[PDB]
Amino acid sequence: KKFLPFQQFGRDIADTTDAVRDPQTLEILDITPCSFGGVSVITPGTNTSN
Amino acid sequence: AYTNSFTRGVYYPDKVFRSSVLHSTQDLFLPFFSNVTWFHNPVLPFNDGVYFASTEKSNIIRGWIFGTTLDSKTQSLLIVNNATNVVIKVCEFQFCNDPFNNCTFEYVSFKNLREFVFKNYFKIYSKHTPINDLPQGFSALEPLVDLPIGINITRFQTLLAAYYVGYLQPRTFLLKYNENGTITDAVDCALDPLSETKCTLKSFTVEK
Amino acid sequence: GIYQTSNFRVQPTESIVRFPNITNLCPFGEVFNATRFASVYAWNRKRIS
Ligand SMILES: *[C@@H]1O[C@H](CO)[C@@H](O)[C@H](O)[C@H]1NC(C)=O
Ligand SMILES: *[C@@H]1O[C@H](CO)[C@@H](O)[C@H](O)[C@H]1NC(C)=O
Repeated sequence: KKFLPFQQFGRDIADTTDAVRDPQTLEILDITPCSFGGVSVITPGTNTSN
Repeated sequence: AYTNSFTRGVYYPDKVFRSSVLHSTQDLFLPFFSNVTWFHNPVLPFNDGVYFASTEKSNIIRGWIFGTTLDSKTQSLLIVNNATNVVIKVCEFQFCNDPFNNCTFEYVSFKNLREFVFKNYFKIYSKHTPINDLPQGFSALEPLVDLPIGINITRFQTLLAAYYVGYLQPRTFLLKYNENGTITDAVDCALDPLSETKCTLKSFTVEK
Repeated sequence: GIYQTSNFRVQPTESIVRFPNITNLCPFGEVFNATRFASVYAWNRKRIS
């Protein structure tokens, strides 16, 4: 990303803060949310196997 | 004397990058197509805030003064340029009736259009472009300066070129950022029924 | 069947803090390390700002 020299935070669509500008070496950093999601358990019937 | 503001008097209301997006805001912006008082010495109200723009060839305008009375009675903000340095301070100055103590802040650093927004504590935004009567066009004024001073401003003056002034009003605006974080167009959402529509839809293109 | 029964979530390792390269410090050598100190009938009074 290429932000203008005064810009500190980045924003995406629904006000999702998407980037920041590091104030100690002038890098724009893309933020990924820490990974999460549903867990599913796939089973034959317990009458068949555990 | 007066002139049309057109599409000018727009700035970034926050230090935030946004791209290819039609961000809506309510803030102190210049109403589109409003009269702008025109000058070429006098004293003016600061209002809620000021848009100021000057077209120059010979660098006539050097700065501004702000406060309540602008002659000894209290700390009054000053900006002044002389040679290769810009000098900015807030002291209780015995300023002249017609120019051309106690510091809480001191700092030392037609063919040109220079543009400035002054607003409440205090902020300066600007732009410049070369030119060839304020021009029909658009760009947004980038922030230059934050002054944490808290000075109680209500009136202001120029230090000396055609130049124009208008006063900011708290209106809703739709601001179109490009791929590169830059505001490249805007809608004044209370200008006309089509602008009320572009802001209802959050869209710069309106279908039938 | 397939049953949805929990939510996964990677937790943080530690906490970063970021602010400007620290600069424009007040010259305390003008109050605590100066070459002279004032009286007790009229003191040096300084607006640090
Ligand atoms: C901060 O300090 C480093 C050296 O430690 C320097 O290389 C860097 O450019 C500085 N960044 C800013 C924005 O001051
Ligand atoms: C974006 O930035 C590049 C320079 O890196 C510039 O050439 C290009 O014209 C810019 N795009 C827009 C839409 O202004």
